[PDB]
Amino acid sequence: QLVESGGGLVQPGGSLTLSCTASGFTLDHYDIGWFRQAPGKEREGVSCINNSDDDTYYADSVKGRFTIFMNNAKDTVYLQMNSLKPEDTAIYYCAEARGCKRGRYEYDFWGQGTQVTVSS
Repeated sequence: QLVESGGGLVQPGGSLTLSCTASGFTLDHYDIGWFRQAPGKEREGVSCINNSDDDTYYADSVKGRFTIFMNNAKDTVYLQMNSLKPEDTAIYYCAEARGCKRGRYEYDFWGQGTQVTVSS
């Protein structure tokens, strides 16, 4: 049971910080993935934090621009998005992604996600 926020309208080159929260409940016991679904495109994995092996994964398209992390609270998983591009325009969702396994499509999405729009 995860809840996304932090979306909005941003100019190309700009920055947003998304959040994924389970409200006091501690997420550091789970592996969490960020996903997005853009218009005309299929659902895609963006980033994943592996809390069992203390590791992080990124799609080739966002490498070096996006960072996934938690703070001390440990109840929220953040997605820092830098140098945003139009191709990043999408609804962003989080979900449990055990082991951040790269070849999986089906996840349990309980959130409404949060919309990110990148335009001039």
